[PDB]
Amino acid sequence: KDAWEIPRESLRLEVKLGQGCFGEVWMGTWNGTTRVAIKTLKPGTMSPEAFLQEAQVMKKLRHEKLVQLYAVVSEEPIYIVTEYMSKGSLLDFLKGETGKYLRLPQLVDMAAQIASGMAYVERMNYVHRDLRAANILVGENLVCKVTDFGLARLIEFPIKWTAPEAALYGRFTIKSDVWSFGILLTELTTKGRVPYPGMVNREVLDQVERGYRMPCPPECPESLHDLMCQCWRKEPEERPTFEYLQAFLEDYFTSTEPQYQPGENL
Ligand SMILES: COc1cc(Nc2c(C#N)cnc3cc(OCCCN4CCN(C)CC4)c(OC)cc23)c(Cl)cc1Cl
Repeated sequence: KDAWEIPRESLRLEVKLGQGCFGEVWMGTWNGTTRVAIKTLKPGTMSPEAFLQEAQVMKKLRHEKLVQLYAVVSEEPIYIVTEYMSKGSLLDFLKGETGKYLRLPQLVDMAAQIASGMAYVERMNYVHRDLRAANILVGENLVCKVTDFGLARLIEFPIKWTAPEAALYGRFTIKSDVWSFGILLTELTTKGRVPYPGMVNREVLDQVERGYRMPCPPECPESLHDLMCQCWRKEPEERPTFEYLQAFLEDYFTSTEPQYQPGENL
């Protein structure tokens, strides 16, 4: 036990949110004062370690653009508590009612916060391993955060989002992370479409390894799709840092596309 543990009776579960073969996720209150999100366990389903060693990683990380780990409880019902992100994943947010109103500036800006959260991950010497719209959460005012560190390791699998070297040879790096980021940019520019439309896993891996790359999304600026291609370089070390990515996105409409004019969708 560490100073991350709270009583169960501190809490209270209310409205369900998702289910799983891991447990489930609720809106809660904390000590009567704090809307939280609680992630329960189905007591025998996962290890004690397994369900939580994702959140040892969440103790050693702390950034505005990552989701805030609040507390843990470690006898079943076993829980982990976090800040409540009001709009759920970015995937849903992008497919939902509001998605179609989003244009480049809100999208580039969301990519920015994310890049920023990862750029911190980057300098904390870590890799996330499952980066994609659906592991990003949204709050109000278009605030995006990275979460789902359930595979996040210190540097001593969904292939569409995964880097080649990482899928074939288990070579995960912050640079493999950059690869996903680049796919995530295409989610953001398509308003949530699945990568490699009409292609199946083995088709992706085969074509990706042949050097195919997703082409420019409709209405997306070539400068934006170039950045993506930089992220998908066959050579991970030649792939840009997230700190490069963070600043390039933040300064996007001034330094790169000062002449951006809104279109039908973007
Ligand atoms: C607590 O522990 C963990 C929780 C999570 N997942 C979440 C975190 C976190 N973190 C924070 N906030 C969340 C809010 C959610 O729902 C919001 C309501 C959805 N709607 C959108 C549409 N409109 C119209 C109604 C509202 C949600 O379920 C979709 C999951 C959340 C992860 Cl991934 C890992 C750990 Cl360890």
